[PDB]
Amino acid sequence: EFQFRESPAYVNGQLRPYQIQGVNWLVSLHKNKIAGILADEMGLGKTLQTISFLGYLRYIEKIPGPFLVIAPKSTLNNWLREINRWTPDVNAFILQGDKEERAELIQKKLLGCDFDVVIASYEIIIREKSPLKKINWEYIIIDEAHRIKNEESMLSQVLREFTSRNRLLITGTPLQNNLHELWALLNFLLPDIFSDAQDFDDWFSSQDKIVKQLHTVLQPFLLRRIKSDVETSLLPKKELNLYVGMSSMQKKWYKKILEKDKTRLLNIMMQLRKCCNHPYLFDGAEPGPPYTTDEHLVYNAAKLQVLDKLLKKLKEEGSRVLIFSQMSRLLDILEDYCYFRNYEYCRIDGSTAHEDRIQAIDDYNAPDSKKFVFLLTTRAGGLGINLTSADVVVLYDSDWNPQADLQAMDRAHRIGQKKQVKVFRLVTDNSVEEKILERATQKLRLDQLVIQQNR
Amino acid sequence: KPHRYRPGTVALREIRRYQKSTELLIRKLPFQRLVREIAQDFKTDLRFQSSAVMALQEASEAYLVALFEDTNLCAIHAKRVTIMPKDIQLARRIRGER
Amino acid sequence: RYRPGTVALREIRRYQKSTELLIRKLPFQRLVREIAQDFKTDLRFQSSAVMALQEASEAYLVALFEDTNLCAIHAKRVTIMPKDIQLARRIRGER
Amino acid sequence: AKAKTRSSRAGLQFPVGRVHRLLRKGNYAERVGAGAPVYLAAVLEYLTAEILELAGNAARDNKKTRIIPRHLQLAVRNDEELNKLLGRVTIAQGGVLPNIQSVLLPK
Amino acid sequence: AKAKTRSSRAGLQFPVGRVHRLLRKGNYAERVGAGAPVYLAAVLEYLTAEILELAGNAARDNKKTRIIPRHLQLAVRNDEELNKLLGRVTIAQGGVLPNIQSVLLPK
Amino acid sequence: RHRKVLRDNIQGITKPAIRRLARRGGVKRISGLIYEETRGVLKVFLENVIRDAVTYTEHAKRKTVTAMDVVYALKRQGRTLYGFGG
Amino acid sequence: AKRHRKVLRDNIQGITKPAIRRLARRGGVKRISGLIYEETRGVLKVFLENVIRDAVTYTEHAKRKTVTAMDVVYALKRQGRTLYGFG
Amino acid sequence: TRKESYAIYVYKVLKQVHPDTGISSKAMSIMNSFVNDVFERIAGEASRLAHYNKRSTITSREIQTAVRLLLPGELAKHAVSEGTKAVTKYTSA
Amino acid sequence: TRKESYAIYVYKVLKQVHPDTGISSKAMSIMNSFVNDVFERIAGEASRLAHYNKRSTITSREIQTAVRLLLPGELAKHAVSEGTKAVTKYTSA
DNA sequence: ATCGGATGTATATATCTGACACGTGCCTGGAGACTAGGGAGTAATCCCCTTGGCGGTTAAAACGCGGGGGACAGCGCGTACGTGCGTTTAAGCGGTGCTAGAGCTGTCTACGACCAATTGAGCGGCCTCGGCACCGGGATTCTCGA
DNA sequence: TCGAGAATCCCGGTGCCGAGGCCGCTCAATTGGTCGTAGACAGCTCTAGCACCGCTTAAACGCACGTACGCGCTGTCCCCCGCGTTTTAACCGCCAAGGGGATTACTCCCTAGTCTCCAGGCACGTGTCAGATATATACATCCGAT
Ligand SMILES: Nc1ncnc2c1ncn2[C@@H]1O[C@H](COP(=O)(O)OP(=O)(O)OP(=O)(O)O)[C@@H](O)[C@H]1O
Ligand SMILES: [Mg+2]
Repeated sequence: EFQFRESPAYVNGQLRPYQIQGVNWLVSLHKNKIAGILADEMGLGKTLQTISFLGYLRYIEKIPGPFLVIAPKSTLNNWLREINRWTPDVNAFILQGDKEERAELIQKKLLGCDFDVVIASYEIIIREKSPLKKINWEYIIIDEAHRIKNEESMLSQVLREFTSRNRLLITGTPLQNNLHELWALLNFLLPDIFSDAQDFDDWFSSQDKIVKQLHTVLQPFLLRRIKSDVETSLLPKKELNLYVGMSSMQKKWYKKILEKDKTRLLNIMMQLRKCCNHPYLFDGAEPGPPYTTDEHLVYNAAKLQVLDKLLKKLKEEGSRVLIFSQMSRLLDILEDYCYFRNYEYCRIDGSTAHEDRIQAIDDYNAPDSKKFVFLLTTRAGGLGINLTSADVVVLYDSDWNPQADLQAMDRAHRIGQKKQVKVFRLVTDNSVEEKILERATQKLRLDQLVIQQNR
Repeated sequence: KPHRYRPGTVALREIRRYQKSTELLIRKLPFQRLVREIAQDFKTDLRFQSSAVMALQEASEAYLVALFEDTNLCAIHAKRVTIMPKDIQLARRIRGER
Repeated sequence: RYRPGTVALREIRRYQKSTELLIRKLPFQRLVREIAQDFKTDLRFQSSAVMALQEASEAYLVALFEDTNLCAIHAKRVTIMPKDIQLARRIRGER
Repeated sequence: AKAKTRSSRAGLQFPVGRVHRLLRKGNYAERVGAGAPVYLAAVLEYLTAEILELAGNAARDNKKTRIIPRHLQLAVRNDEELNKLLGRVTIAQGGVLPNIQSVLLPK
Repeated sequence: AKAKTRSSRAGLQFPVGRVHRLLRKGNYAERVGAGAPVYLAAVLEYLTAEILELAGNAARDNKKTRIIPRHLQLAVRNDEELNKLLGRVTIAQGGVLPNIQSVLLPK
Repeated sequence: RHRKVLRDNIQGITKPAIRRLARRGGVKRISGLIYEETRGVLKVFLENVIRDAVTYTEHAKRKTVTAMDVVYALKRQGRTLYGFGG
Repeated sequence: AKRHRKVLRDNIQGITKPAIRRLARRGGVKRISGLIYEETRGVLKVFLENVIRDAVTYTEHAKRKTVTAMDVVYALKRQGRTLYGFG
Repeated sequence: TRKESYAIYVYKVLKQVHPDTGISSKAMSIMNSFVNDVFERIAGEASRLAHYNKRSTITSREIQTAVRLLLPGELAKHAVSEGTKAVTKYTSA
Repeated sequence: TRKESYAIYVYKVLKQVHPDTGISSKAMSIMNSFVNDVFERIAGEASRLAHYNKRSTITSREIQTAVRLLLPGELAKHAVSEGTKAVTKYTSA
């Protein structure tokens, strides 16, 4: 069959050999009337491989057709700017904007069939589902396809109603929590082949009796390439855990929360995490009014206190920092801190508008890049984007899901980094943060020590 | 010149369209916040069923609508068309709850 | 002669100080018997039963007159009127 | 012999046996007669039929073929006996009767 | 052994045994606990003492040595908690509280 | 044996009696149309109470209406009356 | 400073003026004075306090820690306003 | 566990009254609450009637008197007719 | 036949409160009906509390909860204190 | 604005009187002691429902502005009502007779509780389709400036 | 006055979702005997409700007058409504955690039932004192001439 020996002719630029192998894998998958999970590690050109496969489908099999690309809201522009760069002949648009502009775009292009690729987000797929369901899609592509790890989610249910000739799933972290998530992803690709929750669960039941069976079962439907056996030029990450104490204010507030000391405290863990991040996240802690930002912020929070010294030292060495957080208000506190320290931040969060996200990414990635730090939230700004300019990643607080942090760190450890990437996870001593770190470590081991290791 | 309705026509239109419908007129989230804050003074750290909050909202809205009908009657009795705090107070006084 | 309203206030004070029954007993008893004969012919009544009925009726009427006075004062008047009584009963929910 | 429900014997649709049990386990009296459940079930069935007939008429007047709380509310509030019986009752999602005072209407 | 009333054991004036009998012969529940009559008797005694204190003060205010329904009415209606408790209650030969609206007084 | 209505007994609630009741209610000035309305209101109230009392009486298989029947009827209407038993 | 943007300065203020107007329109009211809104908020607060106090008493007696729709229904019935449609 | 209700009986009565109309879930819940409320009212009034008359048994005439006390006007007559007819039919068989 | 009243207990409480005050027969009858009314309210609330919670026993917990439900404000607190004191004194003896 | 004079109300005193507080005898209901059994408290389990914060979408809310119409004060004018007088009638009191009815007592006896075996009716779970909710587009109606 | 014009109503079309129908448990309702007691029935008694009559006198009724109040009209002003713009907070979906609620099994202890006293509460006289009644007096107050 077509083994595509060399770099695609129609594709501008030259792609590395493993990308050609991945494209060949996709072609073979297509011919054998099956669908797979392109699951290379975070940083390798999965998007380029998908675009090259689409270029093959349009130029060698002569099927321009309708193509659907579902991606997180922060990566729509990246998809557009790469389709227009590698195969600058495909008609592709983003179905985003107000419901008036969305209606205009639908009536003009979608219902006029004046398009080749429709890029959309997970929210616009559930919302503009009636016009989109009226198309016989040839390929339905889902970037960061671990969002459908739950089969009862409305996105999954809506997606199981479209008509599609074939499907493709892209994600760098296929296994999230347990094995049922993998079944939820596979039931979308091959609903007829698997179709079975209990059979899948009990054929496997979480030596060699099952793990090798895992490798044989997913062998035809999943392809993984690790960044160490493939790139061998990107330097590996040097991650460090900065254990910190607590401030007297933090000690007092932690004691008050644990000793049940009119405000409603129904989720103890979340309040303890808020205390460990910054005491000012609690209403009334900050001295005032009048409220001033002068210096009190930095010393009554141990994490911010360590961060100040590390950030100063890095600025002297001349590095640029990425700072991720689980909370958006803590990101406001960090905004105010960089205001007083006279830094140049480039915040993006879940409430940031589309064009604002585009502008922030380009400003931080622009040549000479006068911005110093990037403020992101691990959920909104922790997927797909390409902040390879920076070299230091600071994880201000850990997540219950270790993969949500792996994604965040790999926003700088990708193709075209040519630097040393240093990760500083900030952990608070003798708190709940150690508990979440332990649980995340166990969940990480569950999959990494077992299934994806041989890949 | 633009088109403006007389100062009392839109009001009748809203009266008709709101007496024809049956949905809840208060926003759910603010009402939930109010309920939890009020309840916090009797017992600390209570949980609430969604159906419980829904029942409270239904009862409260029915109560306020009936009170507004009584207030309207009092205002019309005073030969006005605007309702006033004195009208509300009189309605609650006659009902035996003040 | 006393000006209109002086004797009315004297009567208000007298009757809010006293506690006896303000309707004559024989007319009220005849009224009770006449009403009751439309439900069962040839009924008999205990004297205490008729007294209980009079007590309840007078309490009900006095409370109604208090509410009627409030409605009249709300309408910026000092004379009570049938519309005042009707409004009071409508608000109380007896209509 | 062949079991025959007491509802069938009395020509009813409501459960005479269930009503009898609910009377016994309700702490209403020490002893419960044989005809009390039959009487109570018949009365409950009559009241249910009355409300349902009025609500079905109200549903028909709106060109609908399913009774909803709005129709129940309209039926109850539009006749005096049921309005007096359910005088202090709130029907959830029922709304109100359309009623504008005459002095508010334009001249 | 000599007999001691449950009221004396609980330090009450109201009768615990009579309250127990009325509880278990009034169709309230299948069983009645031992402390329920004691609690109920104490509560009833407290309320009675409250009302009688207020009525005795009212009777003294009129230079009388016997409590009459007028004194009971004055006590109940002048005390706000008791007025809420007995809001729907009529006291025979009680009268009303003296209260004239200020708009009716001479100018 | 013998029973009839004599002299239209609702007019036995005279105008002075209604004025006395209004004075106890705190009313200073009375319109001349209050009396007929008051008589109608009193008749309706008495009709409801007496209907319930007679229902109790004839359930008890008696022919005499008792104060306890009246008290039960008032409690049913929601107007408890202290001082006549119960 | 973007840390200190604002709070809603009470939760009783979340019963907004348009919502009170909608309730008045369902009640049949045509004009509304400007002082009606504070009065309505006070009235609603009193009503809610009574009902919730009774419901929480029921919940504590049942030795539970979550208020249920049945508790709310019993509290309303006790206060004399029966609610149909919740149990 | 099992929750018993009056839903099937209400549906049977509905099919007798309007053979072609349906009913929604919320409406059925409201009907169930209505039936329970009326049952409780009648049973409570009958119970306290029996207590007043120093009886210990709740009988069909106690139920009849409770119905007369509770239902208004023309509802009482038709409800009493239905109850008497049912009791007669039952005792005959 | 005999008729049972609360008159002697009410008189004892009165002599405790005001040692030199009497009471007339009409006022005594009013107090008797007041005691019966409050008894009925509290016992009915306790009964339906036990029914709600699927208990078949009326205990001092039911009585205390019913008192809290029925009495307003300060009355409820003082009545609860009195009842608890009496139950403790009874149990200790 | 301020005295003079009627006028109605509260106060003190002496007098019955009938209603309340007291003392006596009985019986019935409460307390003590014992037994038996079943209701509820206790501990363990599990799984489900609540909580909290975020991400994106978007419709409602908040603010400002222009104007008209409704509330409120002032004035004048009948008219309806309050006050007082004289007359009569009917209510309240009392005393009497009577007889209908309500309550107590004793005796069955039919009816309701209890119990064990059994089966069928109701519930919970699982499926489809028809009724109802958007949705655009035309018709009709009503309002506001002429 | 009649011609714009904005809102509402049909009305056909589409989809989607919630109502209706079907299939296995399982538990609760039915059947058949067995008791025992709650209530129905007959008889008797006494009491209290009714009917009548006579007297008295206080309250109700009818009339007249004059005043003050309800009502209608006018004018003003201010405040609330209708409308447009922007953004912000609600809404819904997502994603974790874990606390709390519902179930089950076990046992013990607390309550009911029984029998036997016995003392406390009720009914019944009985004196006697708090209070209602009548009379005289002083005072606060209202209403009309200076
Ligand atoms: N053949 C190539 N030549 C040059 N650059 C490439 C090539 N392939 C990929 N890249 C670089 O990789 C970046 C694109 O990111 P990529 O498509 O690898 O994201 P991903 O790793 O697939 O997604 P995620 O990291 O979210 O899993 C681009 O900036 C591009 O410069
Ligand atoms: Mg990517």
